[PDB]
Amino acid sequence: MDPLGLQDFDLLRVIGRGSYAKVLLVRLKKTDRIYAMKVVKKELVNIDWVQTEKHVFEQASNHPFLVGLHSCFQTESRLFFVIEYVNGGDLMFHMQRQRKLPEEHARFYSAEISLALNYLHERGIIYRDLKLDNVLLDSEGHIKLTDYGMCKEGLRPGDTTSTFCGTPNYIAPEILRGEDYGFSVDWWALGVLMFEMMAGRSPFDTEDYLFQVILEKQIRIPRSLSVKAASVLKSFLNKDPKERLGCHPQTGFADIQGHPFFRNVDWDMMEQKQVVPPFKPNISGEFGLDNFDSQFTNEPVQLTPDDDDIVRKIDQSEFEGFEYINPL
Ligand SMILES: Nc1ncnc2c1ncn2[C@@H]1O[C@H](COP(=O)(O)OP(=O)(O)OP(=O)(O)O)[C@@H](O)[C@H]1O
Repeated sequence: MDPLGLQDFDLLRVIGRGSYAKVLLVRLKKTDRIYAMKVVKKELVNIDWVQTEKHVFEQASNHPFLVGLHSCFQTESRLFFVIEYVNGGDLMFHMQRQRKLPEEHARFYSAEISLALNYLHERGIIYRDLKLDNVLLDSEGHIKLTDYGMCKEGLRPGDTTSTFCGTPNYIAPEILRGEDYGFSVDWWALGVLMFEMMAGRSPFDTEDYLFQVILEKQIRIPRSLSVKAASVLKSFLNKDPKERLGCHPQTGFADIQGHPFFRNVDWDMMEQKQVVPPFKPNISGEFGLDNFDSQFTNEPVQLTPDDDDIVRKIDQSEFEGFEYINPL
């Protein structure tokens, strides 16, 4: 009946690695439930990467299309975030096989993404890293936004922020112009993503040049796309934030829903997960491990032994209060 620690988990598999986290599939023994667990060595964060992740995960959790936080704990060397295991692959891989999605399919995904982004936004958070490989699919085919490492988390009314970041292909013109910006940059990114889903290529097709393309060149809509598909791509991919779909100060989200491209969507049904996804993820392997790279799943299921020369220099006071258990 004590607060959670490593001791309470079976390590099942290594499933992922990013710049910060080693990501493992784990099982909470006493409940037999499985989770992903992000393992971040303290030597990486000895700054407030930590608080932002923790808050975003929290502010999220229990929303249908965002990866939620089960619990956080620490050891002497590491932080651990225990989170929902999402095992249906990701839009990236999915675009590779499909090459190009039907407009109906892209509508479904962009609806679920839109709901997720709006929800984030109404809690003062700019996602800032929407891209195909940050849209996971759960086992049933519903999306979940992942990777909150880029998020900004404290935007009150209009209020703005300033940091140049994001993934090159998805970076809004505001940011590229070095403007102050709000939520607008997420809707731009959704435009790029939707274009990718329906056209099967980036709308931008040297990183210095890419930024020149984004800023100064007209976007070519592929001729085979419906009028509604063209309209919505043109609206989200407006270079002017003020004029961009979803970006109007008070009715942003309302406009998105009211856009003809979306006329078929029952938003309340979508938000409740009562729309049947257009695609059912294949779940092969134990716990669907086959949807993860084998370079990860073939790793030994362990944490790398600590190194005292490093571990002794960690200021442990920096992580007081890290511990968390969700309140559901
Ligand atoms: N909730 C999850 N369920 C299943 N797999 C996940 C989950 N979160 C992350 N992964 C796997 O782990 C990989 C690395 O996670 P992520 O990209 O979030 O790492 P990070 O180090 O936190 O972020 P960054 O690399 O952006 O700094 C993901 O691409 C994904 O394959």
